[PDB]
Amino acid sequence: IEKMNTQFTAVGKEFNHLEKRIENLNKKVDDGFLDIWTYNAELLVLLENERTLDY
Amino acid sequence: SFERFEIFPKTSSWPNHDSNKGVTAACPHAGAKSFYKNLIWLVKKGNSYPKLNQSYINDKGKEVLVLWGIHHPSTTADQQSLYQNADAYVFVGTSRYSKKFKPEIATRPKVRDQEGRMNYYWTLVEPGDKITFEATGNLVVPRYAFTMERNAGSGIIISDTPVH
Amino acid sequence: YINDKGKEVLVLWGIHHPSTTADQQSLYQNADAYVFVGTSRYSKKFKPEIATRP
Repeated sequence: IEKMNTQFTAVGKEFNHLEKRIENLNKKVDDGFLDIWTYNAELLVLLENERTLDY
Repeated sequence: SFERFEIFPKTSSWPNHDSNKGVTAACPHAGAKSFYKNLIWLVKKGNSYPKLNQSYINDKGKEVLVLWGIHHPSTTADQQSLYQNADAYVFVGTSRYSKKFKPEIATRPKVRDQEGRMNYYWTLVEPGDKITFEATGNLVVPRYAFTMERNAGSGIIISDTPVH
Repeated sequence: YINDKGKEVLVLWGIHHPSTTADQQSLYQNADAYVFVGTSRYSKKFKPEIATRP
């Protein structure tokens, strides 16, 4: 629980219609972060459960 | 720290510019025509529009946010009837900013029962600086500025959740 | 100017905005002026902005 370092951030930035490229970049960054976090959390949970049962 | 400040007094800063008029039906209040309270839409005072030139000094210890506007009339006749000058120009200048605006007389598509346009601009003045406005017309003069001290930064939440 | 060299060329220029019309007349003898810069990928026209900055 503790190792999750948290900082005061503001996820989600509004953009104009013309600045669609920056919006797409922000969406790509958010999707990449989401995928990385989901994969890492799932693997960590599975490994920790297996190790706890073995222990 | 956010404080609304009266940068320009309404009854003393513009002796040669009429401030009573300028209301429009596009911004009604209780049925009668009205306008914004933070800005004043200056109009000619008896078919005469003297060259407006105003300056302000940021003596406070925090940043000052100032917003002004430029009015683009729908037709040349409206421009002449509102400012008595066929050709006009606006200049805004601070220690880190220098811009000149020109009117764009054109017939925009009718939106909200209006054919003209109004472009809104905002600027930040740091302490010890000076902000100057010059115009021969088509200027929406500021009336109230905002003293602020920017924080680390946050976001905007769009939801209908009630506040507790 | 022609870029006959085999590498890229960086060129920097400037446009002067006088504080007053009198300064513009005393420095360039032309009330109305214009500047044009053009390369194969660039085309810009600059106009003077005569105003009294702080």
